[PDB]
Amino acid sequence: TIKNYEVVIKTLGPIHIGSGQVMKKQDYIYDFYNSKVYMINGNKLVKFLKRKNLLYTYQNFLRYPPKNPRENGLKDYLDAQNVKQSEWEAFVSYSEKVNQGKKPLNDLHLMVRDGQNKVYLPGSSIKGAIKTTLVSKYNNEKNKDIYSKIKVSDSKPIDESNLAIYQKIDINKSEKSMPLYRECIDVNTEIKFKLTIEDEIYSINEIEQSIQDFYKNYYDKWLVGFKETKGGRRFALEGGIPDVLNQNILFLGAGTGFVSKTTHYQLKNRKQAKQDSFEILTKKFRGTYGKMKEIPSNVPVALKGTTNQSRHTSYQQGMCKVSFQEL
Amino acid sequence: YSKIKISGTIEVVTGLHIGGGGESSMIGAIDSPVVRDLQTKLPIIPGSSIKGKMRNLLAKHFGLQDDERVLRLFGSSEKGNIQRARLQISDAFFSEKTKEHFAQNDIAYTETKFENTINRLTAVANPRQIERVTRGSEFDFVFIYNVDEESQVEDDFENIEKAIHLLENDYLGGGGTRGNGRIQFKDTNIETVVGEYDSTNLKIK
Amino acid sequence: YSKIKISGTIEVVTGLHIGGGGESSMIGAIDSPVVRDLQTKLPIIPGSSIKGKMRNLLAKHFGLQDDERVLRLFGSSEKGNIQRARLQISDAFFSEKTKEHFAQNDIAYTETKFENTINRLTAVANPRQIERVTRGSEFDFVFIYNVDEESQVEDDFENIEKAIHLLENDYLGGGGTRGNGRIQFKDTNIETVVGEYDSTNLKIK
Amino acid sequence: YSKIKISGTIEVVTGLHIGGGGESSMIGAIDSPVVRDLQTKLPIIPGSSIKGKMRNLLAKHFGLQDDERVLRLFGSSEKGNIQRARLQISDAFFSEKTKEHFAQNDIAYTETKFENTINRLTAVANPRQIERVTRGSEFDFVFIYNVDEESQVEDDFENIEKAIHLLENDYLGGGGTRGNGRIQFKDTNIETVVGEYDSTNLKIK
Amino acid sequence: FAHEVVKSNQVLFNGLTTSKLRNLMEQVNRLYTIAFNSNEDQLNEEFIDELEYLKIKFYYEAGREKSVDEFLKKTLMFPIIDRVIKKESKKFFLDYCKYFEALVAYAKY
Amino acid sequence: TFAHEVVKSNVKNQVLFNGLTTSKLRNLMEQVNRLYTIAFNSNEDQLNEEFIDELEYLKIKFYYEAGREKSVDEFLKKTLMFPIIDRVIKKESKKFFLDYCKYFEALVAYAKY
Amino acid sequence: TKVFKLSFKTPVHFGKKRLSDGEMTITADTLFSALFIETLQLGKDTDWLLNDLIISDTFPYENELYYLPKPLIKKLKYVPVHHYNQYLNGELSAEDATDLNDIFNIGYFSLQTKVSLIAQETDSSADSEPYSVGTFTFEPEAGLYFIAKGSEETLDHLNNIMTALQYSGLGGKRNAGYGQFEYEIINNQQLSKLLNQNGKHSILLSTAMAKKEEIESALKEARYILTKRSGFVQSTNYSEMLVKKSDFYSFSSGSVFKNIFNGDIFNVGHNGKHPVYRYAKPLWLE
RNA sequence: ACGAGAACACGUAUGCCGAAGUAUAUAAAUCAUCA
RNA sequence: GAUGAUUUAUAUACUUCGGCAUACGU
Repeated sequence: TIKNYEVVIKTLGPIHIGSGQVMKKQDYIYDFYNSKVYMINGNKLVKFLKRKNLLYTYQNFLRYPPKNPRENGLKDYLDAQNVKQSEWEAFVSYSEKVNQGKKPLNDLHLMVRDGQNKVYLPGSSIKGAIKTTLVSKYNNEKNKDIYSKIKVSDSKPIDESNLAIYQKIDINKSEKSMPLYRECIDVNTEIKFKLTIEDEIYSINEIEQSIQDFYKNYYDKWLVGFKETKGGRRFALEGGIPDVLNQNILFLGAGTGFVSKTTHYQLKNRKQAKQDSFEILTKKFRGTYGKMKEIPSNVPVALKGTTNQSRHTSYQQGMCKVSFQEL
Repeated sequence: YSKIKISGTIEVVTGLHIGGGGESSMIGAIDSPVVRDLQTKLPIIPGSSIKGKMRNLLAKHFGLQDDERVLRLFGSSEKGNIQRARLQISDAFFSEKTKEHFAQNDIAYTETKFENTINRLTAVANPRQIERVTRGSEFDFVFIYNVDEESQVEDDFENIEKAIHLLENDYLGGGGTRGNGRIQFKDTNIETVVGEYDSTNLKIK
Repeated sequence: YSKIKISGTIEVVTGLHIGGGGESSMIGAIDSPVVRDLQTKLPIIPGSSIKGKMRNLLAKHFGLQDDERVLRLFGSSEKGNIQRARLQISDAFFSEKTKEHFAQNDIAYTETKFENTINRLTAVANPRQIERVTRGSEFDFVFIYNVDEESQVEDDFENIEKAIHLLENDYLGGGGTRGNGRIQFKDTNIETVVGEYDSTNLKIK
Repeated sequence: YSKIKISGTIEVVTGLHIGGGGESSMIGAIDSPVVRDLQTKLPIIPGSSIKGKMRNLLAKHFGLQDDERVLRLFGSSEKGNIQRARLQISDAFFSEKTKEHFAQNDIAYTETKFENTINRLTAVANPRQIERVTRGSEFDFVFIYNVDEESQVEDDFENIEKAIHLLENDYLGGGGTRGNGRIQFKDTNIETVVGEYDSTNLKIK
Repeated sequence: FAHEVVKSNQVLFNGLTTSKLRNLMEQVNRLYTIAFNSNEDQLNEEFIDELEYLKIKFYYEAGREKSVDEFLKKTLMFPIIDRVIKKESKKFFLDYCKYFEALVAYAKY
Repeated sequence: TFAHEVVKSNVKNQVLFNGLTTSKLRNLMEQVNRLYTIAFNSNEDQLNEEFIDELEYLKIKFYYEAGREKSVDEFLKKTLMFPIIDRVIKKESKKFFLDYCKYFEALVAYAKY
Repeated sequence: TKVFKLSFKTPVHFGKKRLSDGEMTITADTLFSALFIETLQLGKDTDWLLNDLIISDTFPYENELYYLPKPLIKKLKYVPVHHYNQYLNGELSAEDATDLNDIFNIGYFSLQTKVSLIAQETDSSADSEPYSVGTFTFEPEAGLYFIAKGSEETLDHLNNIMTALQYSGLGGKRNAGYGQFEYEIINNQQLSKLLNQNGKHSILLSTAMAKKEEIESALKEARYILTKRSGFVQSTNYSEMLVKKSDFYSFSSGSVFKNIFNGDIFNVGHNGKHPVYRYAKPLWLE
């Protein structure tokens, strides 16, 4: 039984599917007066620095650090060489919008792009999220024959004007802004892909119910605990925590949360899942969880969101509305 | 006896990945490479994979042993029947048009999709570098069909139409359930190489 | 008594694979190797393979029992109806050009592309290794045709031309229906190595 | 009366198979072994094989019910002719250089070519094994020509080289039509070992 | 030569898997094929580089998890792969490949 | 073969190369991985000048991490990376670049072990 | 007195009764026929062959040591030179004979199977006719040798004839890759010593019979082996058609005679164009 | 005046048929460091 | 007020299978 579906994902919160290309401070120029970042191609930059023999001073600009060995961005060198901005188009690849939460940019994670340097939602990522919802509903990951039938296609290419950059914000006690800026698809964007189900093993109504129950447990067990932390109240009042219970909500991409990608807070009670996940994160991350003597009100401690200053609003990283239409 | 060519071009909609050979598994580099060629190291699509996918699709469309409708078109190696495979599906070669277009646009022939697998009990993930041929890549196939029986060809091609059409509504290569290998077939000219068969009325979509 | 020599090169489009013997008990390498020479340990294309393939395609082009033209070109063992094989096929070895062309830029002589056979009940995958010569390899074919009686030789060559076409439209070796063994003939010159037959007008392509 | 030793060497252009019959008859073993020494086991070409092939080629050249040249060179033991052959073809053996070269880089003296025969009624296929000598092997020919009449050598060798020429454009051994048994002549050194005949103005190749 | 070590260890090298052994075997299979491509006993400097890369991969796969580390330590894989270069003969390299293959086959049982 | 002794000579009870963590090493090596993929894409032994420019930009990455983190600095020093990069640019031969890539991955191979 | 040594570069077809069987030696009549035919090719004089030449059957040698036929005075066929000083007197153990039989192997008999395609030359639809040739392939440095007697000029004559002979060939199937050899002249002091012995008996070394007047007083006090010798006249001009030789019986090599006889060259041909000279001059090595 | 001479172990024959490098798999987790 | 820093780098499977294993002519 072959059935094809148009699935529309509406980004209620920014989503970033990374690639491991954590590009450092020396591969972009942030215009603090334009709220824009210019991303350059390394070949063009090095060819430029060789054309007028600026590579020689580049090498001793990098090593033998100019005062602070970590704040030495791309802007400091061009300031030293007095190279103006209006001539940067010969080596800049593309420019995008930046949304801080604090001032320069620390590091810019590059989201997934194909060979044509276009933006798409991976089929594997959203299929993994949908399967996370389904396994939350049933807890059957061993079954490898069920999901051989559910085919998810890669999304269509995304226009460059629809993509921005958001700073990682970790709401633990206040609206703390982390030194991680990730390239995210902007909010209020409809992205269409295909969700084919073979042999009718999973029906649309029951997968939608699985998604809704996943988010119901997600809200009731972990999220609500942030309405008492002062930073959580500030985040919710800014619009980062909408009352979207009993609704088709998925979490996609990086920085959405440990709970948003683990069925752990679904197959167990809130308290038991809390202690077990605290033990898990204590085992994994000794940097923070190893220094916590007592279990906090939440296991992932800080909720992962971001803010946009163009509207003075906040979102949380991960929310997307999923809608199905048979064809 | 006669024999005809179906000369078409498959454009990759979502990156297509077919596993390679012994390659050179570098520590931080690609783990499962695309098969590629060797005279020019360009990506290719083996005709064996195309034939396997087409035969499986046609069988599932008909059979739900062997299926005689599938046997007539993809060989029937068994004790008693033995009929030659009507379709000699060929390997799909990286077209020169895609080469020149990707060279004139600074677009890599193949992507590199850094995938993952969360294992959602500790969310530990697994880096798993993988690549696939870039979308818009064109591979030329020269499918060869054998006219064993004169008064069957149309019927065979009817199945071929489905075996082609439902293939365009289906993936190819590895990991196709996760948006890999979605392809479309274009410029699928049909011409006769051997014999004096009339293939003008034939059409593949 | 003349002896025409059809000398030329055959180029591989899709990796040609003519299987060998029992080799060894290898447990994950060379699951099915290609037939190779021994003096140079280079891939070889045995003339028996060409003769058998051309015999089959010519007899199924004429007959679709042993057809008269096919028998006269290839051989007609019979109780009392034997006529000699007027076309002694020959083995094919790497050309002088290709042997150094593939070495001056480090191009492999053979491929080892992987394969599957999965299943239709459990999908057990069950892989497979096939060794095929790299595409673009040129093999020297030095076919010899004995001029037994003069006044049909041209016609006989017409027949071989047709057979050549079928080789140019079909496969040579194992797995050729799954996109393998595709070749073309080129650089073909017709000359009488011994004898006085004027084979200048003879043309093969 | 004198004698003329036509020594020299013959190089195996492609695998040469001269059947012996009684060497192996097991299941899965070689179905057609070459003629070899019983204990030395080095493949050899019997002088009878070269003599018969040269006589057949010369008769084909001359006739196109006998021509006295061939019977004079090879013997005419008929009811009313009875002659002594002027030329004594000897058994060909591996040149020691070929032996040491093949032993150095571990090149086996013989190949074990595998074949099929299939069927036009069922296409069931059927294996076959044929033993051949390794390509590039080189043998010595010691053809002794006894000068019965003086004013014939300046003709006989012209025929002999013709029989050599036809032999270097034609197979020697079994199954030569399916490419096999192609040889070439080289290193010919015509000498006068007995008598005072001038052997410095004769050529054979 | 390889049966005793495989069958001496439910218990088989603690936690070894078929996939790990075949991942190891892929590189030596490629080296075996590329050696059969060559017609000379002496291995070229390029082949020496590929053997060094084989050692690099072998050490990495030993490092990243304990199962293959114990497997390699028990089977004297590193000394024999070093001896392959030290002796510098094609026949010894083929014997090493056959030893690795026998290890894998006995692991199948 | 140079990398084995240099890794074994600055590993003790732990600490690796005076603080070079695995994550930093793979951050350094991601550029080498992408250049390795490009080199395997190319069929010409001679390196295209664009690839030479990207190689000097890899050297610029190396200088940046050296000037930002000390441990990376002595990892690049004691392993003599920069002179080998210079030889790779000068030689203009793909096989030398592949040899350098194998040498570099040897570092992490022993670091894990 | 001289000894001729022969190394064969090809197998030989020394037959006895058919093309399917081949022996390891040719008796003195065959060797004499070869020498005669070669003298006829060279156009030399043949009187020394018919009146002054003594030759013996061909005997094997295993690369250093020579053999002679077993005197009839069990499983031995050729006794080495250094054992006649004890065997005739009767001091060779049966174990020694068994050991020699186990060790003595100058070559291997090969029944090579061939075909004739003459019928296919004209009747292209006919079939091949297969046959078998039983050849004897000699071990290397192993081969044949024989003892020849005569004057120095007769010996020089024979040396020239055999210089032609080594490229002429020996035995059957000479034109078909068999019988070609190369000879040398060397002296063994043992061969001379056995050739210079004396005794009441007389061991024979070449297939022989007496004249019609000497036959009676030759058989007294004798134990020997007598053989049928036949064949076909190998001659271009003897007759229009091939003619079988008139059957001739001869004392095989290794016989024992109380009183010696001179032997004869018997004309065993019919009223053909030329005679056929069956050699029966016995060489005694008692 | 050689149990010899004349005599191709030769002719026909595809290592070929069927089989997907495939199945499963979110580039993700952590939120802290320094003045 | 600045800054990112660690952890996994592919894992688990299948590793060829089924068929013909030479016939017919002297």
